[PDB]
Amino acid sequence: ADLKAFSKHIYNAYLKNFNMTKKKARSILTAPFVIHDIETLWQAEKGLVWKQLVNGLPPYKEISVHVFYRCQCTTVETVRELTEFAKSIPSFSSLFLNDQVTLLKYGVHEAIFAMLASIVNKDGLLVANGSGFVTREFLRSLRKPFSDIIEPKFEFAVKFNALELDDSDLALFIAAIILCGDRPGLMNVPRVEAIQDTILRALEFHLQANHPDAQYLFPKLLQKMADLRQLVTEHAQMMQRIKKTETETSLHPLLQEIYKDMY
Ligand SMILES: O=C(O)CCCCCOc1ccccc1CN(C(=O)c1ccc(-c2ccoc2)cc1)C1CCCC1
Ligand SMILES: CCCCCCCO[C@@H]1O[C@H](CO)[C@@H](O)[C@H](O)[C@H]1O
Ligand SMILES: CCCCCCCO[C@@H]1O[C@H](CO)[C@@H](O)[C@H](O)[C@H]1O
Repeated sequence: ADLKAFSKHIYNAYLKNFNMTKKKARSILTAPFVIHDIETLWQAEKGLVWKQLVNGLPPYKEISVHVFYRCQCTTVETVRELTEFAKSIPSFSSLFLNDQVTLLKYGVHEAIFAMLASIVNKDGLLVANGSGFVTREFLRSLRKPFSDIIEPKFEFAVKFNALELDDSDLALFIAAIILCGDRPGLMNVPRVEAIQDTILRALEFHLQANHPDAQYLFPKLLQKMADLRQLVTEHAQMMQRIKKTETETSLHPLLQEIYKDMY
């Protein structure tokens, strides 16, 4: 059907399902309590409202692990949102449920690291629904291997933010990431490949209207999708190293299901 109406339905599903949009994020980043060390982190854990109460975080262990647990909490919450967003797409919900799980399994991290740029600048990122701002420099200061899993996302993010997508672009781009026919173990590859093609056509149609003067932005974005696959590969490898060497660190079982059969 019409790609304009298609794009608009995806945009609405996005606004309906993501509490933090790039619009809101940039309105904040241009105030949040700044977290740049242990003291301000401690002040934040007492004065800021977090979706997940510390309380129920895995019992405390140390500062680098505590930050990791907050990262893991926000990841799982974003997987939740991405799942409802995908289900809010009729062609996704028409797939058999096992293919829906396959697509989410192998796509959510690519999508999540794409959306992360919306809440990032070169100096840190928003946390706790925009009420906090954690400094990139602080996160660099965590002990390995926790610092190493973080900085690569910043690098991708700052480059990705140079393309100046808005939320209406992102909605289509994230949909293209999820509805990807290359994922291992997909049952109905032709059906998923055909949905992906419609989304990609819609995306190019959208960028022509929304970004009339930006040449090469569509192929640029196709390359970011390739880049995101490599970012997630390396991320999954780092998470396997943490599972092996940080045996006291608690790993959410949903995320371990995601990494189970990755290499
Ligand atoms: O994938 C897993 O197994 C979970 C393991 C991810 C570990 C690496 O997480 C990050 C790496 C780079 C940038 C951002 C994140 C995490 N992150 C965050 O939103 C985030 C970052 C920091 C804090 C925080 C609070 C107090 O002090 C620090 C809270 C939340 C987003 C990445 C995408 C989905 C959420
Ligand atoms: C409408 C759903 C009806 C039941 C579908 C049964 C699906 O089987 C399982 O799907 C999973 C992917 O999600 C794979 O990980 C498993 O290897 C596979 O055995
Ligand atoms: C919540 C949406 C995202 C969920 C991603 C988690 C995927 O885990 C997979 O669930 C399948 C069905 O149980 C199993 O067959 C696989 O072994 C397991 O790898």
